[PDB]
Amino acid sequence: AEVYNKDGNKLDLYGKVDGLHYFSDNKDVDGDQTYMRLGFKGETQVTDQLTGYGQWEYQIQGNSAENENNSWTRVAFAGLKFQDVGSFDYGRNYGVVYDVTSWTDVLPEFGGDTYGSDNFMQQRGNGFATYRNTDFFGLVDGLNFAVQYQGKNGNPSGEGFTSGVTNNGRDALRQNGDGVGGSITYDYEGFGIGGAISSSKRTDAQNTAAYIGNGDRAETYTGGLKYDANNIYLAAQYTQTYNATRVGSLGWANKAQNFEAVAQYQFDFGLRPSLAYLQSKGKNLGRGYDDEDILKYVDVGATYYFNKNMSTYVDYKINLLDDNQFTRDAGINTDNIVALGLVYQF
Repeated sequence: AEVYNKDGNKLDLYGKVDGLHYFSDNKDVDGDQTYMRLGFKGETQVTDQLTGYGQWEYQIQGNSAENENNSWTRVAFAGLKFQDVGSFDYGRNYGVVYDVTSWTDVLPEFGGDTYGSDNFMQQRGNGFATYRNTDFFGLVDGLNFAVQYQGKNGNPSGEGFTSGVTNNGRDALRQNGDGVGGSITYDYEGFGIGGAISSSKRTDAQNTAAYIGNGDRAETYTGGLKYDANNIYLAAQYTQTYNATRVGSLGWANKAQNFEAVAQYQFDFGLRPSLAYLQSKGKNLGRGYDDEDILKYVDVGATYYFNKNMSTYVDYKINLLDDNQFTRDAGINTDNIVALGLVYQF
């Protein structure tokens, strides 16, 4: 909702409450999953060509008792945009690989989980410096590219570490050395085609015997396709990764091949059914694991839109992973899940 628009400054205050419940034989995901998100997007006109902006988004879980608080910052960044040249922003933001993979992250509840948060340059993460050029100086409609740098996020401070520390340090599964990446997308009418590449130094804390997938750098290569017209949405992405994909709590995959596909239709009366397939196939994993499925599921669901502010959905994760030693060791969910959600948003 735009709550302020005066003398060239605009402020949009937005959010949602998702009354949400999971049904699953897996009791670690089963039960109340209610949550809310809040955010703001602000923009200020500096000149006719130059605009400054900032965005912040926060998630607060609504499913805990009052003696605890489970909340986090999704994004927080400030930036400058110049008409027909580009933009730059810095902060917690999305990695440029997400420019392509976001195209299949459109499912009612699940999806978008061949990668995670704080996972090199694949999704949300800290310390992104992002440069973007839209429409190639305004001379090629629909063609966009981006180049991104990520600074090191290392070991926690004040915990007795003698190397690799940063002020905002964290556990090794969520660390990263310096990284660089890029994306190109082209959209003509309904069609879209895109590609992205990322390369991040891996830290010493990540390259210990306690984690599978030791390596100097984490690399990702992504291609994507999209069709979005005539009430039909189709998209697919394929990603090859090296020492970049987490294998639950075990560490990372030496190599992984990720694939996601989605098909959706929008009825006039407000119903939007969705069908999707995701898989992540790991190779040469180490410790005798060899080749294993990290993720494999079919997602069938539907959303009903009452209007732009109220909707309800059901999403059914038909989980094709089988319960074995590998998935047990990594703590990967192999059970089906049904989600039922009712969402108010502004």
